Amino acid sequence: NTMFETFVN
Amino acid sequence: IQLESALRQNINVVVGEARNKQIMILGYQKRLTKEDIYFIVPDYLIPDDCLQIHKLYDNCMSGNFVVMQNKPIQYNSDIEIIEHYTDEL
Amino acid sequence: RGLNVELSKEISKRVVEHRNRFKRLMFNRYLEFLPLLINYTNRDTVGIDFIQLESALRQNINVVVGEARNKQIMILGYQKRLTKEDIYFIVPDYLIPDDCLQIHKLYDNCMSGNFVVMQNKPIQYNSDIEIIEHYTDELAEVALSRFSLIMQAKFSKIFKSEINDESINQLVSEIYNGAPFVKMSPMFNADDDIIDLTSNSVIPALTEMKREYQNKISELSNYLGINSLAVDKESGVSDEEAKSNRGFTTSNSNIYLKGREPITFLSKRYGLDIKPYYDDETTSKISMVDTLKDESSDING
Amino acid sequence: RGLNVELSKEISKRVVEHRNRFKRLMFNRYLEFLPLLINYTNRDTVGIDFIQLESALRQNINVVVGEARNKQIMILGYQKRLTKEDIYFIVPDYLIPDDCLQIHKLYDNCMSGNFVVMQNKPIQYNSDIEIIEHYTDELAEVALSRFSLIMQAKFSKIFKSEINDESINQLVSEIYNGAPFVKMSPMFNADDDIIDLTSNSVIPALTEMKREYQNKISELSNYLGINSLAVDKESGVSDEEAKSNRGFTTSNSNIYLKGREPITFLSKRYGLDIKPYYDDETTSKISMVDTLKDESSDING
Amino acid sequence: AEVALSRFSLIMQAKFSKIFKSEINDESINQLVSEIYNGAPFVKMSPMFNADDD
Amino acid sequence: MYEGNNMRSMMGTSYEDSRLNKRTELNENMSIDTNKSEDSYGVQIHSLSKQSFTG
Amino acid sequence: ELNENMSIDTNKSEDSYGVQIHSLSKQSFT
Amino acid sequence: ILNLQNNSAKYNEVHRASGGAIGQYTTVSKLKDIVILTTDSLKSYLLDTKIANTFQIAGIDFTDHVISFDDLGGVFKVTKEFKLQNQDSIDFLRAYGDYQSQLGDTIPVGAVFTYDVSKLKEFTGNVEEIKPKSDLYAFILDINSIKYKRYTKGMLKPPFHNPEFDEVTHWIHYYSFKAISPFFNKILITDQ
Amino acid sequence: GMLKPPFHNPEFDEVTHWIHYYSFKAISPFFNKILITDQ
Amino acid sequence: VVLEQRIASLEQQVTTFLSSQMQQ
Amino acid sequence: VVLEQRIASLEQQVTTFLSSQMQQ
Amino acid sequence: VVLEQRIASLEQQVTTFLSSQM
Amino acid sequence: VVLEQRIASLEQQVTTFLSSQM
Amino acid sequence: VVLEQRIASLEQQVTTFLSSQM
Amino acid sequence: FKYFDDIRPFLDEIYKTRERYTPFYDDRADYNTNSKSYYDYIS
Amino acid sequence: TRERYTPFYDDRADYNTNSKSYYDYIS
Amino acid sequence: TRERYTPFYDDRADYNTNSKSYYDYIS
Repeated sequence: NTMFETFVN
Repeated sequence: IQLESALRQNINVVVGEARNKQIMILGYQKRLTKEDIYFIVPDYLIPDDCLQIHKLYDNCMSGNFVVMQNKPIQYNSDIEIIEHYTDEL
Repeated sequence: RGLNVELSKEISKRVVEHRNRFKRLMFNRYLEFLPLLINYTNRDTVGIDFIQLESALRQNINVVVGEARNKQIMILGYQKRLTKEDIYFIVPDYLIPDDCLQIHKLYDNCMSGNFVVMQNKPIQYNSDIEIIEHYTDELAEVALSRFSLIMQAKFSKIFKSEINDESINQLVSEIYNGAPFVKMSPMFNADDDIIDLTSNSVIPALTEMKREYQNKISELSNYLGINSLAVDKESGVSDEEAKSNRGFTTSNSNIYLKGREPITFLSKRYGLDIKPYYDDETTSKISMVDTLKDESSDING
Repeated sequence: RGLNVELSKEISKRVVEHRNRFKRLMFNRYLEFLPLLINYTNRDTVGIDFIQLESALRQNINVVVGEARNKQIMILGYQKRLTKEDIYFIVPDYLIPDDCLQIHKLYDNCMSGNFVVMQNKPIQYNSDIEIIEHYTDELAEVALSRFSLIMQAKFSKIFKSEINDESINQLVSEIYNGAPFVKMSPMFNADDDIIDLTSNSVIPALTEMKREYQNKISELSNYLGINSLAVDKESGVSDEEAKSNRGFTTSNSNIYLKGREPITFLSKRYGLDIKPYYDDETTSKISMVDTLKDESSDING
Repeated sequence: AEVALSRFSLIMQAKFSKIFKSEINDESINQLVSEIYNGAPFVKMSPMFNADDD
Repeated sequence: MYEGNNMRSMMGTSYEDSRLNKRTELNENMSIDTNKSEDSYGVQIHSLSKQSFTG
Repeated sequence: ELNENMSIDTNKSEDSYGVQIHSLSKQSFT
Repeated sequence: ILNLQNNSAKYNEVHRASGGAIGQYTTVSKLKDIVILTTDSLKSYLLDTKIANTFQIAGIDFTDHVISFDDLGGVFKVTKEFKLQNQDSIDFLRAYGDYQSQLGDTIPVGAVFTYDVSKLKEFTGNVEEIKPKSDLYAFILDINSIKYKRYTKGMLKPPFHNPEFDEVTHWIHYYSFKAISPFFNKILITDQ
Repeated sequence: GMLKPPFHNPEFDEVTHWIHYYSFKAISPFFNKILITDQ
Repeated sequence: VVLEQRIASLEQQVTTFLSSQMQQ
Repeated sequence: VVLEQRIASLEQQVTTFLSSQMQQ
Repeated sequence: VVLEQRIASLEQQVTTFLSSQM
Repeated sequence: VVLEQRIASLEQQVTTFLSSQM
Repeated sequence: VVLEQRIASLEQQVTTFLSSQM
Repeated sequence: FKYFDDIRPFLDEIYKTRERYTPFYDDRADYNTNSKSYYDYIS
Repeated sequence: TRERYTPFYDDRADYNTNSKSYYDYIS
Repeated sequence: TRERYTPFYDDRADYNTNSKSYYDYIS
């Protein structure tokens, strides 16, 4: 499962 | 135009000298950078010699490869703020 | 796969996401900007990356600028008991003075060997990362109320009739196709039978809420010194129009400047001019109207 | 672990936390600033850290500036019976005069050896750390009322129907998806059946409350001398617009200046000019409009 | 002094609440929690006059 | 040996030194300046300067 | 405040060796 | 004093502090800040025996960090908050300058006395005394642990003239805050 | 490269730093050494 | 004038090569 | 003129070294 | 300024004298 | 600027000396 | 500009040399 | 493995709460109604 | 995001908590 | 912050204070 971080899409 | 497009995807470009004429290159407490360790986008125009960052070694003396940030201190990307208002809009 | 969506009061979670994301965004943006306001006659002759200085000053660590090889590299510096030696932590590598350092404040005016400490604020009482948390939640819920107000400000024209195919042919061929002169039966069939749901209890409410958002931005702004002040002096809109009480916003701007006063103490030593000015400039039209020297034509175009 | 939260009248504790934190913050900010207003032709030739002087003056201790080795280091100084000797407490270390000191006030104009005492206020009746406590609670509860007013200024559009799946499909597919022309049954199903809770008894109340916060800031401000006064002279907005009664705010500004008058007594002795001026300047645009000398272009840019 | 009294007394009682009015135990509390201070538009209610200036 | 363009963005330019900075130090000196008990046969107890460590 | 120095100009007995006499200085008064 | 100037998590009072209940925290000392605190009898002993009779004091004399006192106590501390009853105790207090005490006053336990007062019938049992019982007592520090904040800005109040009795009157205020910080190396030595 | 470049998390508005270094230590068995205790 | 610049450029070239093998 | 500055710099250097071992 | 500098030198010389007979 | 340049050269020379006896 | 042009020529000459011994 | 541990340091564990600082205005608890407290307490 | 209750299931547990509220049942 | 009543418990103590208010019962 997803807790995430990322950006700058 | 190719510089500013590169700056808004937040990649730190580095402009220096190539044959004394300032071709762009890509550049990804203070620990100083000197050498051409970074990724280099042009083909044969590479300095093949002593590069440096020209910021604090002196004012106006060292061999040129200066990195330009999009924003001095980075906290949030503004591609999120443009998503933040455009739905409300 | 796993999917079973809630309802379409998903919006009532989207609304609170807009508020929460607005507080997070405005808070860290406002401190993303705040360590660059002063910049102080930018690199006349002095080897300081002032951006790296001002970022260090707003985490309140007392930096110390001195000499390294006569060219003013930054160093970190953490009743009057005088400091002399290089006892403090030193961030550069080999450029250390390895000799007699001093603080150049009160030993004389302009004589002692340079290592001057620069405070963020002369007398420190509360950190302004708390004041920026103090208004941004209040700002967050007024941004909530604006977003919630314009999200329900949408309008339908309700037709009202017994259902199956009486009034549908009406609106199709005679309202959205724009037609005037639609003929109907005498059975009260528009005697306020079609009705409008309007939200004219919402749009007078809308503009006043934006003014509350606006002057709350201005009431955070003049606290931390960032001000529209000098242009408000030359525009004659000085008081009670810009509801800001000018004597308080020229007050809070000045405390940060005289916190960075020891750069003048340094400037008197090595014979140069560094004044901590307060940046309010934005270019290509201001630089044009202040010069109108024909070399500035070949610069811009 | 231990957890059992109260209710969602947690806000009624968050509201009183905003008031309490606002009083604490505004009080200690206002005295965080107040010991720097004057700064008096800043370091012409005189070795005084004036920031450390003004901080000492606002705790009312009578500092004494004299000579140390002819260069005016600060010292502490706690019908007319004259003071001469160095009987008082001395804060520097070895720079003491060890010789004939005097007070340079009335023995002559400009002759005696220098150790002049500077009062904060010429005649002392009440400390202004009490007046800053006097208004900040009144200011605190008007900030309470503003925060409480904009926290309940949020608006919903109440749908009203017998519950299970009649009107939900209505609002989903025809209000928030923006759709005009929604068709309904004749069963009074919007004959003011949907209703709006508005708070238009709150937003006319909002602006007047901000003006009360604003002029209460100004009524604290002109008490302690910090004023928008000189720019109000050149802007022609002199009276009853800035509701401040100019003759009272130029009155309370002047008492602090003539409290620091003995720096002129010192200035007449050693042949130099120190006037206690009253700082109201904030730069990079004021310094530009007062000079427009081309060397000031190479300074800023 | 007494006009300063009257100003202080005037701004001390100039504070404002939005009174909810319902028969008490857990009918309208869930309403204001999940749909007023969390900012939510479009709150649905029973036909029992439950905001007809209630 | 092989060139290509040996500077790419990161970890192609990190097999070299990559900004040696703030090396671990004995600026405060144990076993000499401290861990010291060669303190001279003095006269009196003159003073011990107390400093509030702001930095 | 301290003006005259205790523990440095006073609280001393680390200062006397000489095989002598007459520390007896009856000083004058106020 | 050799133990204090090593990299060690010992010797401080960090475990009394707020977050340092669980945790581990190291300090050192630099010996340009350490002071010891004994009686003057102990100082007279090691000045008379130790540094005198030891044949080698080439750098061994630590006597330049020695605070001495005739005794470490003449100060008396209140327990059992009470009301003071007798005229003899009160005009005994008048001998020491306490103008404001009368037969209507209480004594809190936040007060000290700093003179020998425990013979009074209203003080026996209530008020005790500050002294190490064993008198072989060395309390060693650094100066950065103790902190001492006096305030003498309004040091001398303006006089009150009173011409009708022709009697001038002066006051002296000063504020003081004497505390220590538990974040530094401290060693106590007794026979307790 | 003993401090690596930082990481900002804008989802929590947060700044995280790491410190890496490669240490190595050993005893060479080819030099004289003795030991005095009560084993 | 021109030399003043080349002399400055070569001193930085010596200094950024001495630090590549320095004890510093 | 230049000497006036170096003479001032060296006197502070003497004064901040005399106080390191002074009786003051 | 020159006079002040001279005075400072005199004071330092006096201080130096006050510590050693040489 | 010239003086600063000279100082830098002196420092570099000293550094060079501090690494080799030659 | 002339200096830059000269530098470019030098670089091209070096490149030419680096491909053939003649 | 029979250990009558003691009776008192178990009856305080049912009346003990750490009370960490969960911030308001986040998406950890969006509406911050008093329900997630109930879940985290009974579980 | 987009909070969905992707299970929607059936239960077999029983309840009459002889108590005024949730709170007093926790007690 | 965030004032929570993390215990919520049951009691066994009894009360009929024959008194007008809390105050008069304190008396």
